[PDB]
Amino acid sequence: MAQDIISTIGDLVKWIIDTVNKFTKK
Repeated sequence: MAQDIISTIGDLVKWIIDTVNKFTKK
């Protein structure tokens, strides 16, 4: 449960960091 939610938020964070390092906000 909490570990899987945190792991999933980490996986979202990977995509946010990729998308950020690409477009660091435009």
